[PDB]
Amino acid sequence: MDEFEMIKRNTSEIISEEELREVLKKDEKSAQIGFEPSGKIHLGHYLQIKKMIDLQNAGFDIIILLADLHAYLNQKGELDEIRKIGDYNKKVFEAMGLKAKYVYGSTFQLDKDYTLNVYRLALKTTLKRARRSMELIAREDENPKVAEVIYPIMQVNAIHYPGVDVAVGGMEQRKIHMLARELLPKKVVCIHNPVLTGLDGEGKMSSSKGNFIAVDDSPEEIRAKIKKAYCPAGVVEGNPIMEIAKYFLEYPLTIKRPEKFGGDLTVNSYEELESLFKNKELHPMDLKNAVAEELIKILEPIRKRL
Amino acid sequence: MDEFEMIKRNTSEIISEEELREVLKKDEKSAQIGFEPSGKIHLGHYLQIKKMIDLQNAGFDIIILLADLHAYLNQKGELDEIRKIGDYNKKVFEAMGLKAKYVYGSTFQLDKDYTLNVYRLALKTTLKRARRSMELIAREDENPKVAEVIYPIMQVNAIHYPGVDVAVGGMEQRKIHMLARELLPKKVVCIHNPVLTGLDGEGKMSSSKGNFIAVDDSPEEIRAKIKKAYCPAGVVEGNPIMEIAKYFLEYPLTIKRPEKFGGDLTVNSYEELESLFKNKELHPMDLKNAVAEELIKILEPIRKRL
Ligand SMILES: [K+]
Repeated sequence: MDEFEMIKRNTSEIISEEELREVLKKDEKSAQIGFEPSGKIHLGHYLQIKKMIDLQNAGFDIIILLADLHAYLNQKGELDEIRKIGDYNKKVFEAMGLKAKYVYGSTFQLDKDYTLNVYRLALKTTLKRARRSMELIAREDENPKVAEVIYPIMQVNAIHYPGVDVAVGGMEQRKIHMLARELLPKKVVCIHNPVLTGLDGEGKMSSSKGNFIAVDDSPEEIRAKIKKAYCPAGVVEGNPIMEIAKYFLEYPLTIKRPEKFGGDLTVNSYEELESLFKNKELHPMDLKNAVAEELIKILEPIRKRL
Repeated sequence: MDEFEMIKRNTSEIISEEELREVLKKDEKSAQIGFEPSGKIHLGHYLQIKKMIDLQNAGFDIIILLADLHAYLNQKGELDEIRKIGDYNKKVFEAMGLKAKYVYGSTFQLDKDYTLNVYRLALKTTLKRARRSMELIAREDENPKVAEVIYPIMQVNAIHYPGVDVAVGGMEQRKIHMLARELLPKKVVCIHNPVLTGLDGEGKMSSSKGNFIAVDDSPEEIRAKIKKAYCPAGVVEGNPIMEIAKYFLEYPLTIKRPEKFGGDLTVNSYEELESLFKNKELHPMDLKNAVAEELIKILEPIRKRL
């Protein structure tokens, strides 16, 4: 209960909890998040779309900004082709239960007045504050190009443009997001989501790699990908399987196993589960077994309506 | 005649003379130079609106580009405001005897397509290669802004846009130009010009703060300005007066002179005068005089034509 808490839940931070308190009181409020069209939609996207839904059920008008432009320039399909990848992402998000408005930056991000403000913003954005923004995202070409410093003021003006009250994004975007706070006349509330550690235990669950779990993958694809997944003893920090637990599973969870090698349990909460894994009583295999079967029932409704 | 040698005249360099030649062969050849609307139009502009004329006389269809947008951005005027300023310059350049095509950057540099290529280009411009470009133009900025490194590519696509065969301009522009040459399908021929020094020897005569002889200056003002001008005997390098001698006076000119101070002289080459001034024969005073009077005769045609 408490719209505040529901939005707050599982977030990594809310730039000004105070400002959100106020936004909520408004009878008309908007929140926007951006997604570049992805071939496969993984738990990483789902984690966030899930958060968008939160704001959805709280009076917020959701806007899912589709970054097809970046794909255009960055040598990838043609816009028409991208539209097709992106309109699939819509079918998925709708599957997740996201009643939002979808836009393609490729319809406003080049228009006259937009470019103008962008340039305008460029006058008040230090080469440094900009670079450090993009620092969180990717590592930084051998020899960096001008486009890299432009990206952040592009994303900035994309928050300004709609005039929304809230911006959602993973923690990679806090720098850019903070630039927006300091540069736009309208300070926007930012809700950042934790990043999701890939299966092999490296970076994010980027589909630009192969350590992800698609919201559509078959019950087999899941069981497989999980049994391989990185998941040490006692260690919870960095543990992919443990995140999947903290952010997607419903409780009270009841994990099984022969009273010979353990004993069936019932972790009414996650902290509860975490503490076990820390105390060692819950072997990595039992966890995977539990998460797998569970994760499967959860992502089930989505695969279905697809 | 050899128009190549005509144009070659008073040019700090012609990036690819051979290419220039290949150009002169064509029937349809065009070139453009760029100017930011200015209140006072001093000899600075003159040195080049002249060269521009040489190329129009070789056949090159002239194109002037009043970068009213840059001017806008730098919190100067308000487009339509600036507009009238540039349109005044248009008149001054016309009162200088230049047939040409006049265009405002604000009318294209903000178009989807144009902006689109700026970004494509942004992926091809290293952060430094971009910075080292502006450095020759206007020093550096304590806390550089993305605007700085965006301008160069903003100028590159400015050569591309019309598809000019040659890009005229000052030497501060050399490094910007190379870029346009290294990043565009064709390799425009760049005829860079000397950079006229201010009457105090501190730099370029800048309409933007001080030292300069504005074309419409009255004989009397010209005399008062040329007199105060830094011009040390024997010193030719740096001396603005001498530059004015070199780039504007027709030879042979008869430097009027006190019978008892050496007596009237008649130089048939700038080299004589140089030789003279260097050897301390032509004292600065007699020099400043022969020059001021001579300028007043050349500018009058333009001055009164207004
Ligand atoms: K509360």
